[PDB]
Amino acid sequence: FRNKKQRKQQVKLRKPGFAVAKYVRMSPRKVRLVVDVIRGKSVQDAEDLLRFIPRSASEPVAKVLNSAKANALHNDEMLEDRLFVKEAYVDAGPTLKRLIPRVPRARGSANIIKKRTSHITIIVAEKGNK
Amino acid sequence: GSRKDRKRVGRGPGGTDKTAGRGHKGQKSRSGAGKGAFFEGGRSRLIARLPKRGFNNVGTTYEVVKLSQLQDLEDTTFDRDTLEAYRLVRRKNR
Amino acid sequence: AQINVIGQNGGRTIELPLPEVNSGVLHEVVTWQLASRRRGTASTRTRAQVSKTGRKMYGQKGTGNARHGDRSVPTFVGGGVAFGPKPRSYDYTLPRQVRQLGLAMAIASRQEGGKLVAVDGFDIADAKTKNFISWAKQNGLDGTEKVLLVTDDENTRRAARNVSWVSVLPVAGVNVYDILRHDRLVIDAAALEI
Amino acid sequence: PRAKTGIVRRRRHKKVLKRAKGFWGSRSKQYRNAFQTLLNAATYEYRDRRNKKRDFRRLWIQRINAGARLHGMNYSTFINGLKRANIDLNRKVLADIAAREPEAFKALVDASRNARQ
Amino acid sequence: IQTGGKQYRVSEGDVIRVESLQGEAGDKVELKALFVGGEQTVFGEDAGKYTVQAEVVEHGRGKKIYIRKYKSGVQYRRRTGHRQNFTAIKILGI
RNA sequence: AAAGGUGAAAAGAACCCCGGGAGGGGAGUGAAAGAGAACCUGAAACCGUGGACUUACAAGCAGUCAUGGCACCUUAUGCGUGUUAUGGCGUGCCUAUUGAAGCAUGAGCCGGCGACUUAGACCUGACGUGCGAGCUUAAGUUGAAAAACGGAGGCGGAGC
RNA sequence: GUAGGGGAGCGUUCAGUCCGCGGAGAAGCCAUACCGGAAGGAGUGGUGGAGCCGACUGAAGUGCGGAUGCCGGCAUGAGU
Ligand SMILES: [Mg+2]
Ligand SMILES: [Mg+2]
Ligand SMILES: [Mg+2]
Ligand SMILES: [Mg+2]
Ligand SMILES: [Mg+2]
Ligand SMILES: [Mg+2]
Ligand SMILES: [Mg+2]
Ligand SMILES: [Mg+2]
Ligand SMILES: [Mg+2]
Repeated sequence: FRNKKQRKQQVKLRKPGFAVAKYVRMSPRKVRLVVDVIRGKSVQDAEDLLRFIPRSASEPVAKVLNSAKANALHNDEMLEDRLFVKEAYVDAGPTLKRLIPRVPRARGSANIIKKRTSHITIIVAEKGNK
Repeated sequence: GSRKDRKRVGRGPGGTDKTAGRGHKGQKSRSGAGKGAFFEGGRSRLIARLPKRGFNNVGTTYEVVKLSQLQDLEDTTFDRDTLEAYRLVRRKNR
Repeated sequence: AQINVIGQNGGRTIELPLPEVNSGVLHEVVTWQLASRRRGTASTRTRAQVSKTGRKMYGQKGTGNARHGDRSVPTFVGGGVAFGPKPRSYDYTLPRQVRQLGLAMAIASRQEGGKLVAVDGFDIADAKTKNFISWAKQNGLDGTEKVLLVTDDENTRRAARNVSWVSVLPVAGVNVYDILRHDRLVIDAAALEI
Repeated sequence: PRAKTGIVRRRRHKKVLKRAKGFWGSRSKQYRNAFQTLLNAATYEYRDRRNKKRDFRRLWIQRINAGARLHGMNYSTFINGLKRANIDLNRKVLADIAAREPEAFKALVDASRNARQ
Repeated sequence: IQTGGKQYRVSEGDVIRVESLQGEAGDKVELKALFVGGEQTVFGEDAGKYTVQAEVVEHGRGKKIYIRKYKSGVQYRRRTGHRQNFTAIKILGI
């Protein structure tokens, strides 16, 4: 152990099976719907479902799923035939603004806003339960 | 030592804050909050209607020099025209 | 009733304040003194007047969920302060009797312990600053105390410059604060003394 | 010089907030509604604190005359005959003597009977 | 226990409100009301003929309990801390 | 109008992986990348992911008390902590009021800002201090790490 | 016990002293079953990365749930 910064510098902090889509312009509430079916089953199925799921959010959710498998297979030296989504989840976003509607309490009322809210991330592990 | 230096022991109390006090909302409920108009005197109430004139003058006024003062103590220094200032009449003006 | 460090004798004069060391008056004195020193400088825009804003707003009745006159009021952001500090003084005259009773009571407050009066400063030998450390060590100042030097003779003061040991007070310009603040008062020059 | 409200309000609030635990929804989370929940919470605290004693009184009695009745008397009759005997200043919590230890409570019954006729 | 012991509860550490006389095991005794001991049951006033003995274990201060009070719309909230003192007495006696 | 912060130092991320990208995962530099250029900390509202105990005959200002189940033991095996089932009790807060749970005002929620002040040789009182039948200075002068001087004047001292 | 009056105090910024603490890590933030009659205050554990408690005295822009209060942020109405 030693102390705080000792631990800090003897250890570099890995992130196995992890990858994240930041800032995809889309509403996370939507994206959760796509994601919820993926979560828990084998990354193969995940690729299939995602190929065939009619939501447009399905698109960048698949794009990420592979990167996180791709990270798992290369950086973590894992086994793609043991691979499954350990976890996935979506939130956040610096919800977009140009602030072009300068608002004098009137005449445009309230409209717009375009959430950047995506932040899609997925995490892969090996089953090994068998 | 300034740090071991004490207080006056009862010269002052702390001031008055009307912020907080959990159920202080100060002054009088209606009428006589917010104003700078309070003003205790004024011609309205029983000062006028009171009947005087006379006339103001207040002319020459003199130093009152107690006899008891002059006699008893000191020397009878024969007061006269100068030394008297040190004898506590102090005025001038009169 | 006190000794001199070099040369002569004296300092058997100076009846000290009664009762000996009353700290209330002391407190009064110093407090007055810091208060005298206190320099009022007030950066506040109090009034709705001070800050820069045009003053008519929008509809009074009829806008709804609103109620405002102006942007410069203290209930607003960026506006004026309600009851902020202004450039005042807070300097007065403490009655002179106490002005001179105090420092005497301080010197008196140095009779429960060390204090010193000196003559014959020639042991300094120009300045050199070193010979002040010497003079101190021979006159018993470890320099583990805090010392105030009251004397004339610029050669003699200017021997002492340093944070640790000492501080210097010319021409008997003494402060009740300054002497009560330091540990040792070297009253040194016997002019104001005796 | 000014003193910004910093970390003072926040502290107090955090304390209030922490007092709120299994509180449902808004109560347990945002300040004001928590605090003002805690006013009525005070009311119920102190008052029920004076109360639970009336409560346990009730319970114990409700047991005692139950057993009494199992033996053929009642609370009125049982305490009447018991206290009619200067014997028993017994009184408090005697319920569990009826509940846990039957033979004893039986003897106290028969005692209450000899103290009647 | 209203205040001070009764009945039969044997070889047991327990608590009462403050004991007056302090001590480390300074003996304190109590006259009885009933007895569940001896495998018999006989009522009061025959327990005034019996004597139970107990040793004093520790002198306590119970768990802090807060005292809050509030009245609607009148203001009036009241917060006060309270810790009520006790004595742990160990019971083995006749 | 709002608008500040990598790091000590650019050493500001060659190279590799998924992707058109954005973005991230490694490697490397660095004390630290728990500093990566949406670069100090990073509260709260607010959205999620996982877990523990729970909920699909129950009328609910959300609490409060009492007991049982269950789970957890770093101020911490007890007068525990979390959650819960049941019983009893239980008419938001503020303001304005003769009277408010009020079907009367206010308020979406959380931050942060936000209201009894300052002045004058003023007036009156309480407490404290210095001199005390006396008590004091103002402008100003002079020293100013420091304060002294400055009696013009003011207040007692006689009233009608 | 409401306006109202009286008494003791808690906490916050600044200032002067006093004592000190900090890269083997300051304040701040996070949790917490302990302390105190209350305001409140410590104990340790997690964050942080350059400063800061305690004591005495003095000075305050010094304590927020309300004001259809102010700036901001984020909800509900809704995937309507
Ligand atoms: Mg009002
Ligand atoms: Mg336990
Ligand atoms: Mg209010
Ligand atoms: Mg009324
Ligand atoms: Mg209403
Ligand atoms: Mg209603
Ligand atoms: Mg649609
Ligand atoms: Mg609808
Ligand atoms: Mg429809």
